Amino acid sequence: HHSGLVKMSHPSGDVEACMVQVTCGSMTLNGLWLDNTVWCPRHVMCPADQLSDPNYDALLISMTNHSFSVQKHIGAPANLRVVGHAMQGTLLKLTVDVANPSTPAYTFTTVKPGAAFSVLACYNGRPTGTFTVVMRPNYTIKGSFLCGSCGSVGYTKEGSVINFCYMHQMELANGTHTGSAFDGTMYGAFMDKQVHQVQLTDKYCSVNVVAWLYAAILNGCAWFVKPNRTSVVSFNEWALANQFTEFVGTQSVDMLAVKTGVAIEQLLYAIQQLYTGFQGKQILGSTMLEDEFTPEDVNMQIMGV
Amino acid sequence: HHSGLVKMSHPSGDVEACMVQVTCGSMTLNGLWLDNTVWCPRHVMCPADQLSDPNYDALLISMTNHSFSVQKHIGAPANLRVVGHAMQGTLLKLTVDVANPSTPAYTFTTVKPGAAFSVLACYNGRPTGTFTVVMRPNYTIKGSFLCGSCGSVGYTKEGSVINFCYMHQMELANGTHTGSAFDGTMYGAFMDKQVHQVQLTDKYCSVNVVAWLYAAILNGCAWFVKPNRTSVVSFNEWALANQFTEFVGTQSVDMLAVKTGVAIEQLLYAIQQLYTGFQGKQILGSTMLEDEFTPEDVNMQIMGV
Ligand SMILES: *[C@H](O)[C@H](C[C@@H]1CCNC1=O)NC(=O)[C@H](CC(C)C)NC(=O)OC[C@@H]1CCC(=O)N1Cc1cccc(Cl)c1
Ligand SMILES: *[C@H](O)[C@H](C[C@@H]1CCNC1=O)NC(=O)[C@H](CC(C)C)NC(=O)OC[C@@H]1CCC(=O)N1Cc1cccc(Cl)c1
Ligand SMILES: [Mg+2]
Ligand SMILES: [Mg+2]
Repeated sequence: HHSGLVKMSHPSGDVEACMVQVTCGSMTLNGLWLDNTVWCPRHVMCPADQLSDPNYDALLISMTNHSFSVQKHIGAPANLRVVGHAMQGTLLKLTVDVANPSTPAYTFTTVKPGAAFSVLACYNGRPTGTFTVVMRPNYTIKGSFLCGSCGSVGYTKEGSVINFCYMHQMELANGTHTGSAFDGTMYGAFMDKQVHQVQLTDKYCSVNVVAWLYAAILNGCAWFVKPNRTSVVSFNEWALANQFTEFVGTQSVDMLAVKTGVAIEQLLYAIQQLYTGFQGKQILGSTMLEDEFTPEDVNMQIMGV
Repeated sequence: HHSGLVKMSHPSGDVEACMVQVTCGSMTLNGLWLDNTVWCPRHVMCPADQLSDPNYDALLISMTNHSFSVQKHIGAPANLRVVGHAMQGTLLKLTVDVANPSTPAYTFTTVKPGAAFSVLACYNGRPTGTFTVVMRPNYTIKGSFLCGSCGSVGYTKEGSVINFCYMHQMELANGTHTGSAFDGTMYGAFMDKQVHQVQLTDKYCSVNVVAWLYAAILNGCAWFVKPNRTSVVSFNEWALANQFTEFVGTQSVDMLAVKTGVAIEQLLYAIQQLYTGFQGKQILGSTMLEDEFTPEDVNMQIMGV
C-alpha cells in the first residue's frame, strides 16, 4: 500500500525565469536575477590557483564592472550589462542595467533544520532539474549537484511569493551539500574555501519522524501505536543521548494529532522503541525511521490541507 | 555517505504554461493546451450519479461547444472559447479558438515499465507541485494526487522537446495511481469508471536495481560485488519465479559497467543473494533493494553524462 507521499517540489517556472549565467575570467556559474540585481557566489572571482585560500576582499577590489558577464539564455534571452558590484558575505550582488521583467514577488529567508525547500539545479545558467530536500541538523542538504551547479537556488513559496533561502556553494566529503542564505552567511560553520572542513554530526529530525508516523496512521498502519506515552521533556532528554533533534511541536503536528486521535506523546514513545529495532516489521514499506517528510508535507499531500 | 541521488524532475515551466481548467456542468478538472487543442479526461462529462457506469458515447453526443468552459489562470490569463469537441479513447480533444502562444516543441509517447517521468500536479488549472515517478510493471505509479488532480500531466524531455506521456485519471485501492497516454488508452487494463478493478501484481524493476547497485559502486560501496556471475538468461528464469521483471540491458547500463569495471552478470548474481536478505548490512543507507532510480538517473546525476 503506497502512502501517497512523494518528494514534492514547487513548480519551478517562476524561478527558471530568474536564472542567468555569470562569468568572471575563467570561472562561470549561475546567478539569480531579481529586479536590477544579480546574486551569485563570490567564488566566481577566484582563480583556480587560489580556491583553497582566496582573499575575497582583494579579489573584490581587483574587479571592475567590465569583469563580469551576465547572460540569460532561455525564454527571454539577454546579455545584461553590469553597472555595479558589491559583496555581501559569501555572495556577490551585481547591479545590472535592466530590471528582470519576470521578477516574481519574493522575500529572502533562512531555512531551519528539518524544514523542506525546493531546489532548481542549473548549469551554465540553464535549469536542468528540480528536487526537494530538508535542511539537515548539521546544516547540509542531501542534494544532487555537480561541477558548474553553484548559484543554483533553493526556495519555498507562500501563495505567489517566492522565499529564496539557499544558493548552492559546495560539496562535502560525505557527499552532502551546503550553500549560503541571501544575507551572505553560509549555513552552518562552513566557509567558501576549497579546504576540507569539520562537518557536524547529523541527527534524526524528530518532528519529521513524528510526521511520518502520522502518515502511516493516516494510511491504516498503526501497529506501533500503544497506550504508552513519553512526555516531550522526557523524550528530549533521550534525544540528546540518541542522536535525535529535540522535539518542538507545531500547529501542523497538532492537526495530525487531532485528525488521527493519536497523541504526540504516544508517537514519542513509539520512536524510542522503534529506534531499537522494527522487529522485522515495516512502516510504509520501510524498516527504518524516515525523517525526510515534514508535518506540512503530510497535511498537504494526504489530508489536502 | 550520501549517494548524490535525488528524485529529480524536469523544470516544469514550459508545462505550467500549458495548464488550463476545464469545466463541464458540475465537474471541473485540468486540461493541457497545445496549439488549438485542449486535452482533458473524458470523465469531466460524467455526472456524479453515473461515474460507476458512464455511457461515454451518449455523453459525448449530448455535448455542445457551449458545454465546455476552458480557463487559463496564471501568467497569461484567458477564457478560451471551445469551437469543437471530440473523444479519443479516455480523453477529450477540445478545439479552441486561440492557439497557445507558449506551446513548447512537443511529442506524445507511451512510457514503459521502469522508465521515469515527471509529473506536474495541478488543481483547478493551477500547478501546485512537481514530482517524478517510475511506471510500475503493473501500469500504476506511486504518485501523490487528490480530488481535483485529474488532467495533471506527466512528461519526459529530450533537449527542448517535451514528450507528454501521462494524463492522470484515477487512484487504485492500494493508494497507487493510473491514467492515460495521449492516444487515449489507459495504461494497463484499467478503465475510466468508478468501480473497483483488478490490479496486476507489481514486481521489482531489475534494470533499475542494477542501476542502483552501480550507483553504490560509484560511491565506493561494493561489499556485495563478488567474482560470481549469473547470466541474463539464467537471471531471467529466476526473476519469473521471484517477482522481478526480466532484465534487458541497454547502452545506459553498459556505460555503468564500463565506468565501474563491474559486469552486469556480477550484479545479477548479487541481486539473487541480496533478495534473500542483506545480512544486517546496508547499501546506500537502505536494507532493501531500490528500483526507483533508472540507469539514466545514475549516469546523469552521478557521472554527469
Ligand atoms: C560550484 O559549482 C561547486 C559545486 C560542487 C562541485 C561538485 N559538486 C558540488 O556541489 N563548488 C565547488 O567546487 C567548491 C568551491 C569552493 C571555493 C567553495 N569547492 C568544493 O565544494 O570543493 C572543496 C570542498 C570544500 C569542503 C570539502 O571537503 N571539499 C573537498 C576538498 C577539500 C580540500 C581540497 C580539495 Cl581539492 C577538495
Ligand atoms: C480525478 O480528479 C480523480 C483523481 C483521484 C481522486 C483521489 N485521488 C485521485 O487520484 N479521479 C477520480 O475520482 C476517478 C474518476 C473515475 C471516473 C475514473 N475515480 C477514482 O479513482 O475512484 C474510483 C476508483 C477506480 C478504481 C478503484 O478501485 N476505485 C475506487 C472505487 C471503486 C468503486 C467505487 C468507488 Cl465509490 C470507488
Ligand atoms: Mg557525490
Ligand atoms: Mg492515498
